[PDB]
Amino acid sequence: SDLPELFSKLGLGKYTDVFQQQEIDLQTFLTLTDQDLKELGITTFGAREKMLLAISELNKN
Ligand SMILES: [Zn+2]
Repeated sequence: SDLPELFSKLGLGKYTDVFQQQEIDLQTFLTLTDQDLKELGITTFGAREKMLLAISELNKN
């Protein structure tokens, strides 16, 4: 029930190792913004859009 599972649901599975290698845990991921994601190196626009949408959803009750 963690970041690897989430990414698999979003079709972002190939990015799981990027975040793991950068020591990004689920809690930290859920605090990220678009600027942070670009700074993190997620250049692929679509991957970034899906991540932000997931972040958005998990911050809503
Ligand atoms: Zn947009």
